[PDB]
Amino acid sequence: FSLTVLRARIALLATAIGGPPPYKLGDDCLACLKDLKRWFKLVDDQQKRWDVAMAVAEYRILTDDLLPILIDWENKCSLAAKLANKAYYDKIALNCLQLLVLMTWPLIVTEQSSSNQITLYGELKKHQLVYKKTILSMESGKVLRAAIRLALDVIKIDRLSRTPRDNMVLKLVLNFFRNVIAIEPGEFTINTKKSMPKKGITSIDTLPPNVSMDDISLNTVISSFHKNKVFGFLLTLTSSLSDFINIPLLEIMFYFTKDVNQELLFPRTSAGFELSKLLQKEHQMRKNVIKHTSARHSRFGGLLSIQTPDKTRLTVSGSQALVDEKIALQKLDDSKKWNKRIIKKEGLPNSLLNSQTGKAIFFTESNGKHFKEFINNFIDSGFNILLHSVTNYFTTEQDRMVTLEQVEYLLFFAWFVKYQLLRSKIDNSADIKQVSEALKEVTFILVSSLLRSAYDLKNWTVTHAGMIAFNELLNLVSRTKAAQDIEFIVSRLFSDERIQLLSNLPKIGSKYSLQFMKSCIELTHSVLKVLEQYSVNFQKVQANYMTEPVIETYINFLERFRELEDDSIKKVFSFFHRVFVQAKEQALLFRFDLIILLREMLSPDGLDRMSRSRKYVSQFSDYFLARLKKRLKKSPAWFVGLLFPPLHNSEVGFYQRYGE
Amino acid sequence: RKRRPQVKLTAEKLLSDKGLPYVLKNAHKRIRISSKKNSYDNLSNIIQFYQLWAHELFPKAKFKDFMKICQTVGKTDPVLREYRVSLFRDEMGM
Amino acid sequence: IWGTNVSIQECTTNFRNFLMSFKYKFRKILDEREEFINNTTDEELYYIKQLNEMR
DNA sequence: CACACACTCTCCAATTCTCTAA
DNA sequence: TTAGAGAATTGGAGAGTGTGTTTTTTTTTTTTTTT
Repeated sequence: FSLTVLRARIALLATAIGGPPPYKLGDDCLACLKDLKRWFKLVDDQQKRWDVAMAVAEYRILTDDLLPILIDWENKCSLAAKLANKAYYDKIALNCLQLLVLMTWPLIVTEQSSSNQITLYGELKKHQLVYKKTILSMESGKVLRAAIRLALDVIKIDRLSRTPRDNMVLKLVLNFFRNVIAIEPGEFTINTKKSMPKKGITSIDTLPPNVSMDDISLNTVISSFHKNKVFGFLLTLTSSLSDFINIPLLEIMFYFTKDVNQELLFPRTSAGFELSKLLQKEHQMRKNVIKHTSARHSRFGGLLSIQTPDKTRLTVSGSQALVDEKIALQKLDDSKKWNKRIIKKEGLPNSLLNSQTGKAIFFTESNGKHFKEFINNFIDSGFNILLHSVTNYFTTEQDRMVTLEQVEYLLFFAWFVKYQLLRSKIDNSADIKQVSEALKEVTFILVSSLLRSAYDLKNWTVTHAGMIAFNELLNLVSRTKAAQDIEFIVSRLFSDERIQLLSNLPKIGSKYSLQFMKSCIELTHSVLKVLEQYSVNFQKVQANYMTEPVIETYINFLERFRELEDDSIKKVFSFFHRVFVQAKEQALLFRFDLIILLREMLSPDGLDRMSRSRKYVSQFSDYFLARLKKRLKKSPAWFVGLLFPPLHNSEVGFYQRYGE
Repeated sequence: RKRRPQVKLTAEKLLSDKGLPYVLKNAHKRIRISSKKNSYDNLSNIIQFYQLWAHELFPKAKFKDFMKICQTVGKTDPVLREYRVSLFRDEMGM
Repeated sequence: IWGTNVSIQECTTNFRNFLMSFKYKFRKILDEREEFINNTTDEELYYIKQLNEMR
């Protein structure tokens, strides 16, 4: 009975505000706006119900009433700003935007959260997408042009002349930008209280019919940003950095770039050439597929017996097996219906924290061109200044930072410092000094301390937020060394204290997500190349790398060849290639896991024949087989020792791993 | 009352007649090697021996599961390491 | 082949050596055909010509 | 009717896990 | 850090409740509109 009364009040407020067909402000509009604000605030935190927002979304208040308020105020604001009760006509938009940011606030569910919040999270996440869907498509999304008025009114006055109260207005308006663009589809929380049936989840599309994946992607957000001029707003806000406009702004312009790769920026009928190439690749893989299918129908009945050792007469069907004995053996292998158990595992805005390499958001060519220059202009305007502004705050309240701050800060830092270096690599028009300002000693030691502290608390996500920056630390050290003593103080503290941390993560993180494993291989590849120009010892750092779990975690990445790219396979294979003659530690490489992956590599079903990956790999595997034959021919026990793991006995450790 | 338990890789089963003696005997007279041929054929021929040994020794489990279980047993059970040490000591005499 | 005690390898080799080096003259003499004087239509590699036609 | 199918109700030993082991 | 003694959980066979069939429209009258 309480819920339907709440619905009655929401409907009563809906018909009290007014409507169209020009929208009309009803009597006591401010009073009803304040009443709605008070009710929503009371039910949000004081009572923790999350039901008033639901009723508002139901009456389509945000679309039918709230948006037209700002749209109707926009023309009056333009007329007043071009002509040359303004306070009453200005304060009306304040409450509307305060309501908008409150409803657009992301919803977080944890164990401490009550059942109502988790129950309504799945029913309100779709409405969250609805809000951003209707906002972006509302006549070029001009509501953001009205939003920036709620900031330029306060920022216009002198910064030293700021207001102890009006200062919260800037935070409230700024939160709206980061809230609207952080809206992403949620997860279908399957009810796992009982065993699931012989069929899985039917539909994973968490989108209401009014919401389409076309109209909610970050491409739409970036197009709306460009068409609403707010690029100038974001540039001018950063141009006047010289506190409260730093923490929100850290993620206001980061959300749409939290997971967008920089490779799509440069291509390296224009879109149709890649279309033709992809058609060629899929034609090749389909051609490889049909090599197994019989020339005739399945019911042709091709039966055979393999005269296997012991004169066995095992019967396996299939005319395909009559072509090759290997096909018959594979049909023998996959005939078994028994399988083992494979164990498996975002609380913060989804991104690298949960995005596979192929999740490249489609961009319009014009939109891509605009976004290419927008971020470059931001870097040329205020990048290092913004970093130095938050350097002081980062040095304090180390234990007072919620896990959201690390994931929203470290990813931003690493992504932009990586983008600057790749942009400088592709084109020389950008100086390295534009990113060289991040080599400050205090910033480096603080970020390293955060990375090491995240290890002991089992905060794997926060630690993965740190490796992505640690890779670019070594990359930038190399870039500023080759293109050149400031780099020494940043790249000499990893002598004894930091070697354990970098040499332990690969041995333990192999039982987690793919990206966690991908971080460590890049770390090792970068660290093996930064020190090559000075060699504290080349033969000593590599000694701690040649360990069996390290080889296991490197070879576990190779099993995903159906999705590994040229560089992903290149780094993994080059790690073993660079130690073939420089280290000569191939004895630990003698597990069957690498041999079966080599068989998969050279097989046409794996790597592409026309590409430039399988040729050098095939030649190196040809040499690998020669090494295997030479080492196996000299030890009969090594024929079966190749399968079993190595031993801890003293004499055999040098007898087998080194051959006396 | 209770189902027949599934057969697992017991230590005794690892020393079957069609096991270690068979592979040790046929290593030097089963697989031919030639670098002129494509490496894929050589690798497939090499893995053929282990696959047939696993199937005729344990037709229940597949290839990858069998090798993973064997690796875990070798890393865990020290009797396999003791046997490997004994064979290494025997081979050291020559 | 199961249930036959016949090796696939020997059958493949038999059909392979039957494909080329075979001439229609063998068929012409198999049926005791009197008009086996023809050379181009009999002594030529019939199956090789067929394979070339397919190519 | 009853034999065969599909599936909810129900249940111990092999498979995983982290406290105490070497 | 290693080979080995302790907790803790849940999938694969089986007890069991309720199903699902076989199961049919021929041939023969009677009417009605065209032929």
